[PDB]
Amino acid sequence: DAVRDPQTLEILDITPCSFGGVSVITPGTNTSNEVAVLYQDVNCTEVNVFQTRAGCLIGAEHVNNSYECDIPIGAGICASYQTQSIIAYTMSLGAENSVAYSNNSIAIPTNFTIS
Amino acid sequence: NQKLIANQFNSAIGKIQDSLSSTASALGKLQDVVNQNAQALNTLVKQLSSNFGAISSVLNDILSRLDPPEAEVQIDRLITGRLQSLQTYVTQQLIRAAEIRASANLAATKMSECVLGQSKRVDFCGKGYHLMSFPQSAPHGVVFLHVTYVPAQEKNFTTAPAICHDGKAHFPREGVFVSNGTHWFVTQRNFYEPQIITTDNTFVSGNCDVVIGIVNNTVYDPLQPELDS
Amino acid sequence: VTTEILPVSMTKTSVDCTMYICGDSTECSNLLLQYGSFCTQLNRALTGIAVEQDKNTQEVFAQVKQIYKTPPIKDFGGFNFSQILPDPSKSKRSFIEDLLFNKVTFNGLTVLPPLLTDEMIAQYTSALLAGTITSGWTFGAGAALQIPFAMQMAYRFNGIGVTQNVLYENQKLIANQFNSAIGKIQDSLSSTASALGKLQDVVNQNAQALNTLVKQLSSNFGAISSVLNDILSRLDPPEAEVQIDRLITGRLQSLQTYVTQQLIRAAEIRASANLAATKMSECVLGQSKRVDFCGKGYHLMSFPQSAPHGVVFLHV
Amino acid sequence: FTRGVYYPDKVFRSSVLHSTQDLFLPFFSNVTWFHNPVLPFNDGVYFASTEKSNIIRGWIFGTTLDSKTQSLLIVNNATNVVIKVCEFQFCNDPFLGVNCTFEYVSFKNLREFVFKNIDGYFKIYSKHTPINLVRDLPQGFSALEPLVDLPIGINITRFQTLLAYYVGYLQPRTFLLKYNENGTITDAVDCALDPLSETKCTLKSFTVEKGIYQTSNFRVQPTESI
Ligand SMILES: *[C@@H]1O[C@H](CO)[C@@H](O[C@@H]2O[C@H](CO)[C@@H](O)[C@H](O)[C@H]2NC(C)=O)[C@H](O)[C@H]1NC(C)=O
Ligand SMILES: *[C@@H]1O[C@H](CO)[C@@H](O[C@@H]2O[C@H](CO)[C@@H](O)[C@H](O)[C@H]2NC(C)=O)[C@H](O)[C@H]1NC(C)=O
Ligand SMILES: *[C@@H]1O[C@H](CO)[C@@H](O[C@@H]2O[C@H](CO)[C@@H](O)[C@H](O)[C@H]2NC(C)=O)[C@H](O)[C@H]1NC(C)=O
Ligand SMILES: *[C@@H]1O[C@H](CO)[C@@H](O[C@@H]2O[C@H](CO)[C@@H](O)[C@H](O)[C@H]2NC(C)=O)[C@H](O)[C@H]1NC(C)=O
Ligand SMILES: *[C@@H]1O[C@H](CO)[C@@H](O[C@@H]2O[C@H](CO)[C@@H](O)[C@H](O)[C@H]2NC(C)=O)[C@H](O)[C@H]1NC(C)=O
Ligand SMILES: *[C@@H]1O[C@H](CO)[C@@H](O)[C@H](O)[C@H]1NC(C)=O
Ligand SMILES: *[C@@H]1O[C@H](CO)[C@@H](O)[C@H](O)[C@H]1NC(C)=O
Ligand SMILES: *[C@@H]1O[C@H](CO)[C@@H](O)[C@H](O)[C@H]1NC(C)=O
Ligand SMILES: *[C@@H]1O[C@H](CO)[C@@H](O)[C@H](O)[C@H]1NC(C)=O
Ligand SMILES: *[C@@H]1O[C@H](CO)[C@@H](O)[C@H](O)[C@H]1NC(C)=O
Ligand SMILES: *[C@@H]1O[C@H](CO)[C@@H](O)[C@H](O)[C@H]1NC(C)=O
Ligand SMILES: *[C@@H]1O[C@H](CO)[C@@H](O)[C@H](O)[C@H]1NC(C)=O
Ligand SMILES: *[C@@H]1O[C@H](CO)[C@@H](O)[C@H](O)[C@H]1NC(C)=O
Ligand SMILES: *[C@@H]1O[C@H](CO)[C@@H](O)[C@H](O)[C@H]1NC(C)=O
Repeated sequence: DAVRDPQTLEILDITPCSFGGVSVITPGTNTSNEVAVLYQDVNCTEVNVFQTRAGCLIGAEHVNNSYECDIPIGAGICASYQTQSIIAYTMSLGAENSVAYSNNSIAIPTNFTIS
Repeated sequence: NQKLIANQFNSAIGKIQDSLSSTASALGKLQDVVNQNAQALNTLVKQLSSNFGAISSVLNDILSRLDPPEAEVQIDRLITGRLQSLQTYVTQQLIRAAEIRASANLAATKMSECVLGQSKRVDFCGKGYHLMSFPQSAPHGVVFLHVTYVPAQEKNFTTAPAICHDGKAHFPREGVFVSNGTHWFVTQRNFYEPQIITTDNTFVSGNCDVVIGIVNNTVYDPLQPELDS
Repeated sequence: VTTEILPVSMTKTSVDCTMYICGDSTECSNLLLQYGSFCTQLNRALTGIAVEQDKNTQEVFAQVKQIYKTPPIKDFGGFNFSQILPDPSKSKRSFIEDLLFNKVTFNGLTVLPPLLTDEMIAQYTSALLAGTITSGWTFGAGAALQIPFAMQMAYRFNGIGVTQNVLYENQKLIANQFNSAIGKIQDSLSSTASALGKLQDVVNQNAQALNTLVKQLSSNFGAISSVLNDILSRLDPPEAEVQIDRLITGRLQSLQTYVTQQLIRAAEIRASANLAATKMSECVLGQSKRVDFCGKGYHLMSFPQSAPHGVVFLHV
Repeated sequence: FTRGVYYPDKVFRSSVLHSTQDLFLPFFSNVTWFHNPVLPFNDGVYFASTEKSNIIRGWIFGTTLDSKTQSLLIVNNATNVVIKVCEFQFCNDPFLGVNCTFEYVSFKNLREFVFKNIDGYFKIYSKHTPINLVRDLPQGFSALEPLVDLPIGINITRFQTLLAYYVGYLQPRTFLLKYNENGTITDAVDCALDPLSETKCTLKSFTVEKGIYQTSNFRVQPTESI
């Protein structure tokens, strides 16, 4: 955990060197040979760079627009290939649709389909 | 709507054929079972080529090259590695089998409740109101075609929990009161089909001073015109 | 109102089998490779579980294709849902959800984040709750069709064999009993930490599994030393390899034990996730007629709440 | 480019992707381009040459290459290939105009060779093909079959070429080799070239489906020693 320096009477902590798994985000080689690389659970200072909770993501462009998830990274972030480059975005959970609720109104279907 | 319903059904089946023909991944669940089992055996066989600390992965080379007092030691290393490999494989097969057993139990449950009957369980037999289902065979599994009723075009109606007639509070026996802006009707809950509100559609309980949101209306009595005529 | 708690997911622990056994050691790694796929398939087994854990969360919570929202005016016929609806002034979670969260707590071992973060689960439970309150079961089966809340309850009462006139005549009483019952849930969860013991237990079992795995590194397994660097510093290869081989067998065996336990435990959690998904589909989106499926009594409705590593249902 | 691949063994494989580690020329690495210097042998040599008039005749492999110890002399003189491992005395600058333990006697073109010396055996692989290119090596892929296997028992650290040609060096890298129905290698992946190649080797497929895959482990390396 820590050692005493034999020449100087001081105590030094030993912190093992940063490491983590490396994952490659691939759009699929049928469309593109471009990939983005995720260094899991590390800071980008040790490794078009985006720092996320899941690690340091390199090569993917961060986009402010939300999209449905395609290739998941983690912690709310997914990757995709769009018009072309690899991008990262916060995933959308679904379409927003407020309900027109009131105390005197009911919606009743007038037609149906069989699926 | 029998002609409409039959046509929608027939169209939907044609869509299933196109979906299955177009995308193989539709059956990814069955392909995945096949892939995992195949991988488990490829892994098991590949392990025969490992030394596991032995001088050689080949049993015959150990036996013909080393004198028995030493060959036995090298063999014990191969036996431990190969025996351990089988134990790993078997444990994985048993755990994987538990997953498949659970799936099979679910599949059996669905066939009994979804195919042989008419389930009332929501999203048990797909999204929508379950009508019926049909089983199909498949490699190492079962495929169900779930036929469901899904509400489609809809309208915004004004409503009320009850109506006031002679001060009596009338409630629908099996429906909801609606208004198109000028007239009140009673309609079945899942399909707009307005009917004249009559004593044969509603029942009386309590009065207008109790029900919150009760509105004024006229309830038709089919008997009075007959008594008068 | 009763509370039922079901675990949905495990901590996504991922283990680097090479670093675990042969941390920063070339000589050890060369020997480890003699075991073929014994190391690699363990990394694979754990990866498969981590993926499964995200699958479990999605099957339970992502049952709605749209994010529904309640109106600014809570005109729900006297029924007070503000204790289960998200608080916009804060993490967009309800009072009860905050109570639920506050009651549950370098060896090649890392933990991956879930795909859906706590605020995203909160959005899903918010959508399901908004759907349940403003459109009953139709947001489940088809489109979310607005219905007055008191009227929705009328349907729920007929669904258990009680003529809806009972609801309207006693609407004030029913709303008051409901509001009181939710308040009781807040007090029960605030006071009794053990209320969420099922979620805490999953966390504790996984913590023990990892603590055991790490402690095994201190074992000699017949070697002169549990420390790989000491063997390498003291002995020349002709013998060092023997001492290392003893550690590799013991440490590889330790991982196999760990992974097997994680896979069996994962099967248990998966079963719970499947049950949770089933209850949400049949209990929240619909109206179950299955006895004691949605607590004691005749089922009228239920509301999902998010929780650490799982889901909590309030059954009415 | 993608050349410097040879059949690692004498085993027939078909319709299969085989992962192996051996000394291969790393893909897209630099090779020294020559138009008679003494070069290092290192762990093995990738040699390639182009011809119009059969200028390159042979090679010398050894240590001192000065009648002090044993060395390999491989020369194709007019019509007959001669291989000798004698303790030869060589010229200050050997060229061709217009104690022995082993002896054997047998731009428009490209001749590729791989020379490696492992455990006393000198392995020679080669490939011949027509070309139409003056400036550089052609881009494309082929694998070199073994031709000669000499039980020399001789240490090689340096070599020289006897008279354009290219010299590269082999490294212990993993490759994924694609075998066709006829037992030949039609493609290859250098598993340490880039992150996509790493993915292909991990999945053991020349094409990969969309998704995220774990392929390796990042480790910060020590820079000093205390
Ligand atoms: C319910 O919707 C269906 C369409 O999904 C209607 O059927 C269509 O009617 C149009 C004419 O308006 C025709 O051109 C289409 O060919 C019909 N389609 C099919 C499949 O029959 C149907 O009439 C609607 N029903 C009600 C009661 O409004
Ligand atoms: C509500 O429905 C009633 C019944 O269909 C509508 O009243 C009828 O309107 C038609 C003209 O479109 C007349 O020919 C009928 O004689 C009316 N019936 C009665 C009983 O008055 C009424 O117009 C609809 N209201 C709205 C706002 O759409
Ligand atoms: C339904 O109709 C009745 C009359 O038939 C309404 O009763 C009136 O209530 C107001 C308010 O208390 C009194 O000032 C009137 O004198 C009452 N009328 C009669 C004839 O007694 C009742 O308010 C109506 N309700 C709704 C919801 O419209
Ligand atoms: C729902 O119940 C909550 C209590 O849990 C009500 O919030 C309180 O409102 C009163 C004013 O009427 C304030 O004085 C309290 O300080 C509030 N308490 C908290 C904890 O915020 C809420 O108003 C009720 N809503 C409805 C629609 O009945
Ligand atoms: C049904 O039981 C409820 C209590 O659970 C009764 O409501 C209470 O009535 C007393 C008077 O006797 C009041 O002091 C309480 O404040 C009421 N409680 C609530 C929540 O409203 C109700 O009256 C009973 N109904 C019948 C028909 O007996
Ligand atoms: C995807 O693969 C098919 C062959 O199965 C090919 O025809 C198609 O062009 C490929 N897609 C792209 C974008 O190149
Ligand atoms: C990552 O490094 C930056 C410096 O560039 C530092 O500000 C930040 O706090 C670090 N984060 C972690 C989690 O170490
Ligand atoms: C997102 O918007 C913020 C401003 O709120 C801006 O600073 C940031 O650079 C934007 N990011 C991208 C990827 O557009
Ligand atoms: C009902 O009214 C709302 C507005 O409150 C509107 O957005 C919705 O489309 C209407 N529905 C129908 C079927 O007209
Ligand atoms: C419905 O809401 C309106 C607007 O707040 C209110 O005036 C009316 O009395 C309410 N009716 C019922 C039955 O709740
Ligand atoms: C090649 O050189 C050898 C001597 O090493 C000689 O015996 C042979 O005849 C020569 N061949 C030709 C074709 O010149
Ligand atoms: C051959 O080797 C012997 C030593 O065994 C040495 O005495 C002799 O001089 C060598 N001959 C030549 C031609 O180098
Ligand atoms: C090659 O070098 C080794 C020392 O690393 C030596 O023992 C061996 O005898 C040498 N081989 C020859 C043929 O001189
Ligand atoms: C194998 O060789 C035959 C000629 O004997 C050729 O026709 C065939 O196309 C070759 N197959 C492949 C896969 O190259």
